[PDB]
Order: sequence, then structure tokens, then C-alpha cells
Amino acid sequence: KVFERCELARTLKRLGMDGYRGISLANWMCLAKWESGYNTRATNYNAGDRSTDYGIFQINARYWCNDGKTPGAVNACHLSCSALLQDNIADAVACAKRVVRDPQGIRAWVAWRNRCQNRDVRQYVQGCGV
Repeated sequence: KVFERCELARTLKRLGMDGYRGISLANWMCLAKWESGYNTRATNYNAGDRSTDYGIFQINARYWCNDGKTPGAVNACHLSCSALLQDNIADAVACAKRVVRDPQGIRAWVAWRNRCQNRDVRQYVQGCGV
């Protein structure tokens, strides 16, 4: 499922993402935008280390979910990576919350640093009623 911007903004707010571990809703929106373009079925194989990124937040199978094929991987979110490809983003969100509970926080995703950090990210939530 490819979410429309404001539809996603409202969904994330309802799932309690706004301000989670100090991360504003607009940062989560900027992250989803650059990681997958708000697409829940997006998957990306990283040939260099044999890991795959899954879903809307492109969560890495090496640490967060289990797909069985990633070498020396853990499943910190205790989910099958398949769960991160559903239209219903409840599991992807619960797992993203787990990722930011780590010391790096939102910085865990390099795309956030490159395209969201220290930028005016208001645009992602403007007009969405959140």
C-alpha cells in the first residue's frame, strides 16, 4: 500500500508516534518519505552485506526482524520480516519504536541524517490536521 501523506500523518499520530523518544511526527514522516516513499511493500536488498530492508521504514533484517536468510542476524522486534510488508502498519510502527529506543535513536537511519536532520520538516505534516 502506498500511503497518501496526510493519511499517513494521521495514522502515525494515532499509533502514538508523535514525540516518541523525543521524535516529532514530522521526522517520522520525513523518514518514511525518504526510506520508501510511504510504500509498505518496499523491500531493498543490500548485496554488500546480504541484508534486506523491509517496508515503510525500511527496517533492516540484520537486527530487527527475521527473514531467515540474513547471516548473523537477530530479531529484536520479534517479528517475521513479512509482518513489515502489510498494508496495516501497526507492526512496522511497533518495531520502529523499538529501533529508536536504542542510543542512536532516529539517527539509526542514514537517510534521516542526509535528508531530514537540521532541515525544515514542517512541510511533511502541514495541512494534515495533526
